[PDB]
Amino acid sequence: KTIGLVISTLNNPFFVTLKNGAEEKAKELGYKIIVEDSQNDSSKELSNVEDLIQQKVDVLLINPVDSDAVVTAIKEANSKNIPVITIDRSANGGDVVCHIASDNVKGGEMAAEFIAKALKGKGNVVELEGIPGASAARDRGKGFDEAIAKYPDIKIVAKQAADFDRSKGLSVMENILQAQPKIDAVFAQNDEMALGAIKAIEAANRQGIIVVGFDGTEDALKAIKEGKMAATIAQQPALMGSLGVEMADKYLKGEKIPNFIPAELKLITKENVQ
Ligand SMILES: O[C@@H]1[C@H](O)[C@H](O)CO[C@H]1O
Repeated sequence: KTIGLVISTLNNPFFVTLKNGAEEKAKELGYKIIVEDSQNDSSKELSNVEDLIQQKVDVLLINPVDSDAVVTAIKEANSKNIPVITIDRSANGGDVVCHIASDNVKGGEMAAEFIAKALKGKGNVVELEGIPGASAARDRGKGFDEAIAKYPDIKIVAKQAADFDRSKGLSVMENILQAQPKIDAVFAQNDEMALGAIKAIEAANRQGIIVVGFDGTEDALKAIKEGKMAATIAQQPALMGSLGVEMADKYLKGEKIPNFIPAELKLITKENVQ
């Protein structure tokens, strides 16, 4: 028996960890696993899924590139009676037997609360959004807005997408720095964007700025120890991958499973890094 793992991109350390979590548990339970990289492209994702259907995989674990666009691939999986579990990001359609992810609205709230307290409830905040087609991104923005709105002297002065990517985080932060001489904090919706923003800030010789990421990647934790990043909202990618395989196993054994499993989040600062 064989599991198909379709991941949005392997250019993000977060997803490399998720991949490794799935692989470790698959060995443990005696499953083969085929991991395929969608390269943030819904077309590559569909071709990846079709390859896996043709290899006769017994279950499909998918981390969608886009909430709507993924439904075609899921509905092809459905037609061939291959069970689908979504991981980290939700699908807006098709039959999905389980979804495993963080409470990303709560994660955005956590980031906002930290920033608002750290800034004594006053200042200019920049938000670097992730891929808009990812539930994770949308949810973090919603939670962040909901929490920061309670602090009227905090103004979100720029809100721009940087596609969960380090390079785009740099370039976007460059532009924002040029357009905004007063920035007191930055929330990036993932660590890769946060690291890119840091590079832009250090390049511009800005001081000065409390940078908060999302994920708890090794590079982020190192940035925090070095004092380049103030905090991150740590996720459990390896556990998400592990649970995905676990629930696949149970489902394949004829057992009913919950249809949603939340993965816990933890705020990480210098005080508790590591
Ligand atoms: O949860 C994940 C991670 O934050 C990753 O860095 C980007 O994609 C999101 O869905």
